[PDB]
Amino acid sequence: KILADKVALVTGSGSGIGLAVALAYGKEGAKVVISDINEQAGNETVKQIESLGGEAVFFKADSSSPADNEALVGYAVKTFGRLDIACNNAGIGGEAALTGDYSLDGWKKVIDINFNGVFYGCKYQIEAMERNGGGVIVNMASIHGTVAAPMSSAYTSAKHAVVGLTKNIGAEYGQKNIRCNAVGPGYIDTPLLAKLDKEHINALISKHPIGRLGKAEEVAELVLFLSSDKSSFMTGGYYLVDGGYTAV
Amino acid sequence: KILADKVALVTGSGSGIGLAVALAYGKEGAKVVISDINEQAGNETVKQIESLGGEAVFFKADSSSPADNEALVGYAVKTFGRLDIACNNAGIGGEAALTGDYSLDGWKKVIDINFNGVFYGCKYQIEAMERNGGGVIVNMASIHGTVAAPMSSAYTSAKHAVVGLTKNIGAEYGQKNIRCNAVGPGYIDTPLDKEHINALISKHPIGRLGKAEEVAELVLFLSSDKSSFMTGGYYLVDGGYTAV
Amino acid sequence: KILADKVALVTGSGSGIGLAVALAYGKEGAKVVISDINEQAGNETVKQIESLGGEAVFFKADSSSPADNEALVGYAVKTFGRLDIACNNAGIGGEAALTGDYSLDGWKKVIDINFNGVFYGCKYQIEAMERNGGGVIVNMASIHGTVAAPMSSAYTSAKHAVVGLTKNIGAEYGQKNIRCNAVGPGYIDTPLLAKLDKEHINALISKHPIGRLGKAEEVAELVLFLSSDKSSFMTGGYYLVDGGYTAV
Amino acid sequence: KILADKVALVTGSGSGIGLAVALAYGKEGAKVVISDINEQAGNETVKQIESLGGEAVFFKADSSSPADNEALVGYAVKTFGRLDIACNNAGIGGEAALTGDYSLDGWKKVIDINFNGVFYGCKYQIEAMERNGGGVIVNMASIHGTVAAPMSSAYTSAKHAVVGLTKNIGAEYGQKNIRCNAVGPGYIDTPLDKEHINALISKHPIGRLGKAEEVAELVLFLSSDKSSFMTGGYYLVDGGYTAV
Repeated sequence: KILADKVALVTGSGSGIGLAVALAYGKEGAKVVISDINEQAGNETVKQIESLGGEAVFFKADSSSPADNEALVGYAVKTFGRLDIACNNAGIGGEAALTGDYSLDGWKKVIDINFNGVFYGCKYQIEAMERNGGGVIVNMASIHGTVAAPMSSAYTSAKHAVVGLTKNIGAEYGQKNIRCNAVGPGYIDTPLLAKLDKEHINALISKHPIGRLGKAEEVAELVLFLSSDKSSFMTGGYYLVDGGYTAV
Repeated sequence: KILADKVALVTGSGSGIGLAVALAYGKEGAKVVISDINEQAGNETVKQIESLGGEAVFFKADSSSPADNEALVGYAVKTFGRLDIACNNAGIGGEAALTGDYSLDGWKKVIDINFNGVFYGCKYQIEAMERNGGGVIVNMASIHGTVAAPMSSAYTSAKHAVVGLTKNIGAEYGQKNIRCNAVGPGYIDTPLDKEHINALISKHPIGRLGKAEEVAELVLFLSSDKSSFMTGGYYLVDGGYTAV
Repeated sequence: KILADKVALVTGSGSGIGLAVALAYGKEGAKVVISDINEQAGNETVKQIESLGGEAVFFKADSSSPADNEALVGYAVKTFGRLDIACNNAGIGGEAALTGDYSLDGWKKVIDINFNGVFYGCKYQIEAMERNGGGVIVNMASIHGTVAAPMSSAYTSAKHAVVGLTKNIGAEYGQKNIRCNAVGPGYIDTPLLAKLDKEHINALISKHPIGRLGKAEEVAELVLFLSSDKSSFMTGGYYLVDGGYTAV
Repeated sequence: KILADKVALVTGSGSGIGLAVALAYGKEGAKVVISDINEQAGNETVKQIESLGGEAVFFKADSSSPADNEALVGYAVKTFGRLDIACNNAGIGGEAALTGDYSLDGWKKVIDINFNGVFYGCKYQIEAMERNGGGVIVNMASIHGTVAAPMSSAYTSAKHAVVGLTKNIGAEYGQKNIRCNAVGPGYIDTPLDKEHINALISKHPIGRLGKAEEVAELVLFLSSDKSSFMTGGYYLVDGGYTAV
């Protein structure tokens, strides 16, 4: 079990990628701290991890709140005694509008969850990791941390910002045994995306050279790698899992 | 004069790069709206432009405020009839602290000015430009839109965001005649350990810091018709800093 | 005239981008050395520059030959006394085939012209520039120095290589007053492209957010900027002129 | 074992990263074809894999030669029936010289091995993989696939080319079940001024050189089914070198 004896935190873990990451961490022997805004979805992730022989607890948190982030890390350390791994995954897509039409409130919402909340998580995670000898952070970015998503300027700007924060943490903590890397998924099959029409879906698929959407499990494999000791010389990096989207 | 009859706005144009940009715009025939949080500096830029025979007005604004950004553009269009060019330059360096030690208030201040404020500027600039058949935006980013600045995580994060916003605007408004590009300066001579200065210079293969005027030349090019096929791009002016 | 008293060299200047660059240099008061494989096309560029009040000479060269590159630079220095500016523009598109199907001879041809020939030009240009106090090189890359061109692996690989060579020269000669930058055009209207069918052309246009192909003149503006003293703090850089192609 | 029953080739697997990759492949159940210009080193890798209970054969090849690359793949398919995985690792550092001083022969040698030879490998690997329903390629690039290495222009140019080739293969064969990704190592401990060594280490924020085994772990991941949605990508393993 590649994460035996480690304590890992996953934000936004009630569904999608966050769920798959939590399951992967659980399967590899980490004690997992699940966090999400939705308690029923969070408790379900815990049940699923336990049913597969893992260990997990849930802590409700608004990832945009500094205080909630601090309390989440505090809860992990109280419950399991340390924090080794954090996957900063909580994120929203935001409204769709051209930049000039983008609402002020809708902008703020996306920036506060997708970017400021990642910083607040990192800040308090770092504090715990420095106390317990170091640790590993995986920030969830997106293809849109390097290429535009028309009608989604806030999302693109926020995910770019997560890449910059990542480089900064990796550079600053290189000799303090904290590694930090960012993952950039392409479009991944969600229920949301089933809600999208079928012409929008085919248009999305056409933009992936591999000729399909990704699965949450495939993103979680790369997160697991970057969370483990296998990636010991990797820090400050951005790693695409996009089916070739950004290669063209 | 390559910007003759164009109306141009520059935020944070009381000093440094923003001043150099405003002087470049003024010298090439634009009507220039100067904005800065500091009235004395801003008024001084106007005078220097006027002294060279250009046209310029000052409007005091806090670039972190949506309302001030909207009022700045509104003032440009009221004063001169239209908005053709905008350079989003206003920004702060912020506190120096490791990410884990970065204060909550200091983080918010840097993000609000350097990230959110550029968006608020772009938003209202775009709105005005679309009324007049289009325009050109230059966002001021930094080398730290692509590489780390240890002790300045908020600045680095915000400058990365500016690059992303730029890509989005350029991609979205390609067929609506609004171009948007970002400039990435290296370290520029502005008014500090000798050892710190020498460490900075050692990181620039060209072997010296840049001058504000050298940054402004690229901004000017990107603001003119000469750059007509360039949009959504990030353009370094860094003495080789990011090449190594 | 922003290039008054400068001596500039443009390879592949008999047509397209190379032609537009030569005209721009000529208009801005440079003494221009035109080089191309085709002498009628080269002499025509000279005539055009002269007709607009400029000064120019032609020297036939195979840009893939080290000896021809050395002789070209030698001719510039003999004719006009120095070399200040070089635009390395000679290039072929190559055959279209998947990588696994790409011919060995067709690979070699594209690598030798588009990449090795750029190095041979740079080498001999640098030698002259160091003698006359420094200089400025513009290497012509392409969008395909950063993103894939399916069916054109040799072209993509070569243009990537030109970007790396550029960074290397800029880094090495930073304190020796030689600047080197690369330009990355998107798809530009040529006669070739008129030869392409109309569905291929529309497909190309759809990949440019600006919603048209570029013009050779628009590429030449950026080359002119990067050749001039206006770009004095820019070196080792790659600068896109692609209508937004690489932004998405 | 995550590569059980897979057939894998590694060029330049007599030493350094290539050896570490071959050992990783062997330990995870692959049948491994070792290739190197040096028979003694290559045969030694085979023995170390065998000693661990893996399966491996050696084939001597000059990675700059199209014919040798074709014969290496042909040997893998003849020996084991198929080719599933290839790691293109063989490369040289080349002469140390400023671009303007770089010898014509030394330039050609580096480009032929580090650029052309990777293509010749990929070409024949692709051909074999398509016969057996697909496969996975990992090209070994370097940090110098994105940033300069002063005095090593040929190496930097070639490593950039490898990144480009990788993007192309990944984009072209997306629906043909061939994935291709590139790995970008920082400086790795291999058998030289102390001052030169300390200068190298100072350029890695992690504060040390990497180990070959740490590079091989990323290659292994990218060669396995775990990386099933990853293609056309460039993946750094650099202790933060390119982050600053």
